[PDB]
Amino acid sequence: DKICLGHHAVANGTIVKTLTNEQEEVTNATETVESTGINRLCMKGRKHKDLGNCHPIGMLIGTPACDLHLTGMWDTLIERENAIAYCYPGATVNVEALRQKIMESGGINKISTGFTYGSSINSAGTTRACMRNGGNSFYAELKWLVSKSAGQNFPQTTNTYRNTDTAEHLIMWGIHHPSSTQEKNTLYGTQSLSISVGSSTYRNNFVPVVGARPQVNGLSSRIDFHWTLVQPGDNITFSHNGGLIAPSRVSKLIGRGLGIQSDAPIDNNCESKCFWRGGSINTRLPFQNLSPRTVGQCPKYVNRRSLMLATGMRNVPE
Amino acid sequence: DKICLGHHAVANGTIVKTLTNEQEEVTNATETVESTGINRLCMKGRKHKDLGNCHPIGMLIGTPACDLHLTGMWDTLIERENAIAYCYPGATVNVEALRQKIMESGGINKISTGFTYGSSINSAGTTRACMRNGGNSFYAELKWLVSKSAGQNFPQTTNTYRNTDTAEHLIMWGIHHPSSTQEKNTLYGTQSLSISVGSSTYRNNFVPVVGARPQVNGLSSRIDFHWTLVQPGDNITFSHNGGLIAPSRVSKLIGRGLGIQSDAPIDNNCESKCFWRGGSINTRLPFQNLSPRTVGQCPKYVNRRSLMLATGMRNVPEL
Amino acid sequence: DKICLGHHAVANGTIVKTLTNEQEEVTNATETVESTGINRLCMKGRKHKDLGNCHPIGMLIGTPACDLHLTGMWDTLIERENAIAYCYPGATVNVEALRQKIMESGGINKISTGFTYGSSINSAGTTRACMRNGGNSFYAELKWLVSKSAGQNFPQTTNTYRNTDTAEHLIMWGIHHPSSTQEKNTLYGTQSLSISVGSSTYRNNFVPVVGARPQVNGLSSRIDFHWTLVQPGDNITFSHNGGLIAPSRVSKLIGRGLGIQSDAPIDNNCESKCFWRGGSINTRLPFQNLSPRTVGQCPKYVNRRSLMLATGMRNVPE
Amino acid sequence: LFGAIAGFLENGWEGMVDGWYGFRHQNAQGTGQAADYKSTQAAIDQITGKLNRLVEKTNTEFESIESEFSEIEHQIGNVINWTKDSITDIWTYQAELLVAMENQHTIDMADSEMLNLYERVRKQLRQNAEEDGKGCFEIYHACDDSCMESIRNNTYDHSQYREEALLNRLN
Amino acid sequence: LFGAIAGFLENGWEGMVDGWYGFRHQNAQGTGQAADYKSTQAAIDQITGKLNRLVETEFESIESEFSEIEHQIGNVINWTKDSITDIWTYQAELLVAMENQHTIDMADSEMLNLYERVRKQLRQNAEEDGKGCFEIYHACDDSCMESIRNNTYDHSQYREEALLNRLN
Amino acid sequence: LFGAIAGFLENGWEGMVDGWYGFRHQNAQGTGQAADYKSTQAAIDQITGKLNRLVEKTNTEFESIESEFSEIEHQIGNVINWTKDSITDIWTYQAELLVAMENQHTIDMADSEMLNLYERVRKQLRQNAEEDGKGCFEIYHACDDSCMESIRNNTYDHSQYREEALLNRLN
Ligand SMILES: CC(=O)N[C@@H]1[C@@H](O)[C@H](O[C@@H]2O[C@H](CO)[C@H](O)[C@H](O[C@]3(C(=O)O)C[C@H](O)[C@@H](NC(C)=O)[C@H]([C@H](O)[C@H](O)CO)O3)[C@H]2O)[C@@H](CO)O[C@H]1O
Ligand SMILES: *[C@@H]1O[C@H](CO)[C@@H](O[C@@H]2O[C@H](CO)[C@@H](O)[C@H](O)[C@H]2NC(C)=O)[C@H](O)[C@H]1NC(C)=O
Ligand SMILES: CC(=O)N[C@H]1[C@H]([C@H](O)[C@H](O)CO)O[C@@](O)(C(=O)O)C[C@@H]1O
Ligand SMILES: CC(=O)N[C@H]1[C@H]([C@H](O)[C@H](O)CO)O[C@@](O)(C(=O)O)C[C@@H]1O
Ligand SMILES: *[C@@H]1O[C@H](CO)[C@@H](O)[C@H](O)[C@H]1NC(C)=O
Ligand SMILES: *[C@@H]1O[C@H](CO)[C@@H](O)[C@H](O)[C@H]1NC(C)=O
Ligand SMILES: *[C@@H]1O[C@H](CO)[C@@H](O)[C@H](O)[C@H]1NC(C)=O
Ligand SMILES: *[C@@H]1O[C@H](CO)[C@@H](O)[C@H](O)[C@H]1NC(C)=O
Repeated sequence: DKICLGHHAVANGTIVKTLTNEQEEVTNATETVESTGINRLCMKGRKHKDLGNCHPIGMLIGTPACDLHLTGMWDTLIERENAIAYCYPGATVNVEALRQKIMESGGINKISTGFTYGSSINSAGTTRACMRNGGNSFYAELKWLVSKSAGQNFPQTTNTYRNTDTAEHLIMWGIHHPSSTQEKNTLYGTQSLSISVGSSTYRNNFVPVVGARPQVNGLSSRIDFHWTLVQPGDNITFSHNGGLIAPSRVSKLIGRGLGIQSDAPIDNNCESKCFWRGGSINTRLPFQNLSPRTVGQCPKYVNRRSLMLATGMRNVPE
Repeated sequence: DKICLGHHAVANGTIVKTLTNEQEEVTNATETVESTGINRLCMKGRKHKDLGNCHPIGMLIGTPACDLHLTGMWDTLIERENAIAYCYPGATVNVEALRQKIMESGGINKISTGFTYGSSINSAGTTRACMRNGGNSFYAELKWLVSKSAGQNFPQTTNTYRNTDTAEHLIMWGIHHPSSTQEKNTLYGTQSLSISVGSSTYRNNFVPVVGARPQVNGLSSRIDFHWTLVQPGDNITFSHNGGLIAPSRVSKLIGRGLGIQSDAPIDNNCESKCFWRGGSINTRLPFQNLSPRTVGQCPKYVNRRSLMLATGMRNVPEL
Repeated sequence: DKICLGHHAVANGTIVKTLTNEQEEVTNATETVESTGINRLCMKGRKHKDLGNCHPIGMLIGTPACDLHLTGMWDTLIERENAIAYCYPGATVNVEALRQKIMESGGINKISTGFTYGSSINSAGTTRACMRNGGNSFYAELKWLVSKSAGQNFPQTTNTYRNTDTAEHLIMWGIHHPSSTQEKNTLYGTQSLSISVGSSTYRNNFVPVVGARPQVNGLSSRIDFHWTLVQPGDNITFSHNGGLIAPSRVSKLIGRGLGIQSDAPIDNNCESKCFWRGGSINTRLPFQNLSPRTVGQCPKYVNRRSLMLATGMRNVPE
Repeated sequence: LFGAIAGFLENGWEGMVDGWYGFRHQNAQGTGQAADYKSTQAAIDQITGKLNRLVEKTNTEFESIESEFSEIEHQIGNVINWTKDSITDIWTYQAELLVAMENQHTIDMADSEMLNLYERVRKQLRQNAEEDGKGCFEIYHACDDSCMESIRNNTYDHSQYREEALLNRLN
Repeated sequence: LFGAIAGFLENGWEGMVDGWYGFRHQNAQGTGQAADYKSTQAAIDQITGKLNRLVETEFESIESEFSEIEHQIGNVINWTKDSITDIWTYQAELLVAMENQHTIDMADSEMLNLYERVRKQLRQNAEEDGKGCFEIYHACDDSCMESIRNNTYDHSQYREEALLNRLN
Repeated sequence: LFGAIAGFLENGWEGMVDGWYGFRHQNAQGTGQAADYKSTQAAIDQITGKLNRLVEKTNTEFESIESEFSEIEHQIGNVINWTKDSITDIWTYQAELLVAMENQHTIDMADSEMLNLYERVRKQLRQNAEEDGKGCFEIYHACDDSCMESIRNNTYDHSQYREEALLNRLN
């Protein structure tokens, strides 16, 4: 005549790790590391700009791919794999620090610089290397200044952008590196070329580096870009001999937002706080094993395929 | 008759977090996050130099702000918010690295260069931007070389400084960028300007960059500064003909010291091993929530106002 | 009559630290912080290079110390303290970025640039600074171009290198800076010296600088070194008046390897996966006190002389 | 570790789904089985406070420091890669320690709840029952169902059966 | 979790202040409440040991408080410091929670230990009422009470008298 | 803390190198000592588990970010000194806690296995014996050496000697 105590068990328990033991069986566990993510960018509750074939640098200089992106407002800014920054050969000096100022930002304004050029100047220079809407063109925010009369010396010019706003303004400019010495002489003249650039907080001199012989060889016509912030109340001046690709507008980055670099397609139906190269991550869990490169509010990447946490007791079957 | 057992309890309990309970009443508990700290810098026990409105760079070139900090010995150097480094409009290449070398030091010796110049040169140039006794001056550790005879081609000169010491030596120099061509022609002549600098470890040349037109626009006079370390036993030569702001002294940074950036006021009656913008931090406690950015032997900053450590048993009061 | 239960104890026990008791005495314990290491670079299992007195930068320019190490493969490259890179006095731009690139590779291949010069140029200049066999020599992958006929203007010359490989090539050149105008004249002429280098991913101009500097290795002239990666299908070109120390070969950094910087001798019979500058670390413990700077799969450095893990019960002696 | 689960209790009862811990009884009427509410709830409560912590959401926002699509400066990208892997090694360690440590505690807390019920039942029965060492109580009087329920409902009055039970332990 | 605190003891005694653990008794001479010293030091010492651990590197500056710092490096400094702070915060919370867990449950422990020393002590002259009391089956005065708290009590002195009571 | 090892047992026995937990009996046939294989091996198998867990640390390949034989620029150098040091600090705290926390479990684990052995015999001795405060059982029926072999053996059939013991406890 008898009364017994006992506990439950399950047909098949789950194996989990303890301090004293791997392979310790349990009545039930659950996963603590997230191994599956949504493969689309989730943008509910966010005003976002999906730059598409545009690259953030193009935004500041107005490359044709970037025409619809010269201004904007955004919580988030998405950037895609093969994106286009330039239509004319050349790079941006110090370009990574810049992409990040554009990707940390929350919007862009454009302010005219009011730059005006003498008669001796063609300020309406264009190139086939920049086909906008079917025709020879150029960067939207710069102007390719050359001698109005071919061959005759480009005049000693001065231009001054004044920042009168209460925020710093990012100004950009190009320096044209001719392809052959014959060419330099056509656009600008035989005179020695020199571009000084100076604000209170910057100072520099650039000289076009002329190329030689075939178009095909490493040294050909390219345009390299430079940049500086202009602080509120501060004037910035250019002194050119020609070679200057001068800005018609300057930029002003507004607020703060989240830059995503992703190849995933945008889903506005879905909400999320954490993103990566190949999608999002919406999880309860504190650890994820999808990728070590994420941005936003994120579960920490760990190099473990699986970490089971017992939710039940030891599983002793009969 | 019987005998019973029981534990104490209290009325006003305090609540702590555990592995299973985020709301668990307990008899006693202690804070593990120091939340208060002290809104004064506590420099007791420390031979400290406060820079006031002097910026650490200016100690090296001798701006009027730093005329009382051109030398010294310290174990804690202090730098204030809008400290002046330059009086003459300009900037320093790699200023962020040089600022930190100073702020790490435990002091500065100054050693002369004994540079001298021929008669066709004037080495006592001055300017309205750097003032002592409220009239025209220049950096105490630098000399502005111009053609004595205005207009005249500044003579091709050359100047070596030899490090006959045992430690390495810090040497700063300046390049002048004139406001206009008109002006450059006066100060140094019409010739092309070129300044070469060479040690056994460093090479570089500089060309002054003449700006244009009114004084008002950015392209106006500047003095960009430059600096290298001269090794012990190593000489360093300046080959120039205008534009150079030549050093008349070099630095030697002595020893190691703690650099603090605060605007808190100095308190010399209390000591402390931790600091932030706000002031000192003094706490047995392992973590703090005052400032993410601190310096010295500090409690680790954590993202919480409060974590309580139960210093008593579970609390079950009578119904 | 009677029966008793007990635990064992030992005469002289151990002490460990616990959560509540700093001084708690258990019967047995093992270490968790490894204190001794091996004073050998244990390379069994590794195809390695002991560079000796060769400095990885040497390999690319082919300094005389480095001739045994101009090409090859490794999965591990060992750089040593007495390392020579330059034999003529001078510097290299981004020398640490550059260095690290090599130290991460699994080898190098050399590729001829094929550059050919006029009759006006002696490409064969040498110096007392680079010695091969008691005889004046120069870097193996560069060629010091000076005028064949003393004092004459070094001819305006244009060399082009095409990368027709499938990976990226590293190419280096030097800019010579004479010690005097007597000299700058004897090699190059009274003409203005200019050196334009051009790629799709680089454009820059260099100008030899005349000045007296300390003499090093006997000499007051310097050689500045420069480099850039040439992309597949990309051409790079040099426009030079004089002063270019042009490349005769370019490098290709192949694969991936593991840069060990260390003072310890090699053991090709001992096997290891963790290195410090003192040698190797073959342990099973999770932690070590030997060095903060380590390379490879390593136990993490901790600041404690000793950490003892109880491996027996609390010790209560008679 | 407490004596009960994977201890003197030979095994679990795959049959019981009523709760986590329970009673089995044998008496003249037959065999029954019920499950204890209070103690399965104690255990499931302590599991939820764990899972409730595990999903602590408070997170700092992190921005990209490396460019997925563009090249990055070669020295800084090595300082980044070294830093990122270090941090990961740390979290990977923490993670595993967490579930390892937290798993331990859980198994053990479950053991605790079973034992506590045992030493709870043990005390009610007072001199009326003895322990068989395998998790049963041998009861030294007759116990119909409303008496079994009585022990589970925790209302069993021992002096009610004590005389009978006292001289059946002896006789 | 051990059975004692919040377990089979329905509550604590706000009245006991000389100890954390202790005895109340009931007899002829009345009632009374002694704290137990041995078992109260056992706990207070383990608590002050987690604290000695609690109170137990010199760091320079990398972020410039009053001037701009280069952007790319600035964003690496923030990421590391944010990362590190995430670690120290998560660590700080686990420590505190793990410590409080151990503390509460170790207290529970020192109580059940007391109870159990007393039970083996009153070998057969009492038995458990299950709410923390022993019912002593013989005559027991204030001398016999401290006798139980001193751990000086000799059961065989009372065994014959106690057993006859447990049976009739 | 379970009641036993720094507790109601006075001290360990140095004389027992046989295993970790053991029996000592005193009957008419002299005295003996033997160690229980079952109980030590529970503990030993757990201690060796914690050792496996510590050494199972597959890791990342880390490359060099600090030049041992050359200077690196001051600003990055200071970032690398700050991070490296901050990781060490984390990793030193993580070790010092790993151990404290692994040691507190290790004593208390071994302490429990003692009590489990104590209970295991107690329950098995049933009514035939009683406990003094120390870890002893005064056995109230005459004990053969063979019967003692049988108490460790977990094969002691209490009902055999029940009437003999039950009387002696009373007379
Ligand atoms: C203080 C003193 O006595 N010494 C220097 C003396 O070194 C220096 O002369 C130079 O001496 C070196 C070392 O012997 C060489 O001999 C220089 O001529 C060489 C050389 O060996 O390097 C000859 C060589 O064929 C030349 N190679 C080429 C391709 O040009 C080089 C080359 O001209 C120079 O390296 C480039 O400037 O030089 C010899 O000039 C003199 C003058 O510098 O000063 C003394 O005081
Ligand atoms: C590099 O040069 C090669 C030729 O030297 C260029 O590739 C050539 O493309 C043109 C037009 O497409 C052809 O006429 C040539 O025959 C091609 N060369 C060969 C050998 O196939 C190439 O475009 C240049 N690459 C650059 C400068 O990016
Ligand atoms: C403004 C200007 O002069 N652009 C001319 C350019 C540039 O001269 C070369 O691109 C640079 O050397 O060349 C063109 O053939 C072109 O790009 O279509 C014609 C064009 O009008
Ligand atoms: C040494 C020297 O030349 N200083 C002269 C400077 C420079 O001419 C310009 O500052 C640089 O362009 O100008 C002054 O008006 C000035 O600053 O007071 C007068 C002064 O004597
Ligand atoms: C900009 O120019 C205006 C007039 O030209 C002047 O008021 C202002 O002070 C200038 N700003 C600077 C920074 O020079
Ligand atoms: C509880 O601890 C705190 C700090 O340890 C202390 O101030 C207080 O006096 C103690 N109070 C009690 C015993 O409740
Ligand atoms: C002490 O530890 C060593 C190695 O872990 C082991 O060989 C030995 O058995 C241990 N001693 C005892 C009996 O605990
Ligand atoms: C340093 O200067 C002294 C003085 O002329 C000279 O003896 C020595 O050669 C110089 N050192 C170097 C490295 O040239």
